[PDB]
Amino acid sequence: DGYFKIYSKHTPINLVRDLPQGFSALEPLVDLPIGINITRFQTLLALHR
Amino acid sequence: SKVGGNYNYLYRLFRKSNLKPFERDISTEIYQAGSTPCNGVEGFNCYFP
Repeated sequence: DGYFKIYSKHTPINLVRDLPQGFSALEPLVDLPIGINITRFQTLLALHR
Repeated sequence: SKVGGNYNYLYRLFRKSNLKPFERDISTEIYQAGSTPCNGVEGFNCYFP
């Protein structure tokens, strides 16, 4: 219905390459009514020269 | 309603489907009503919505 719902939570970790076993929830943060039809997305990163 | 008429109001006549509540449609193109592609040029069975 146009509304863009976003949740989040922050937590550190001490690991090399894995996903640790445990439990943690998420909470609502912010909602904006952009209201555009959406069917795709991508992602941007950074590089060190 | 001025003398000579006001023509700053436009609306879409032809569409390929129905809309959803609280959703907009602003992009414009040509509409084909027959079995021949319009080829981007106004012709028979080719009308601006």
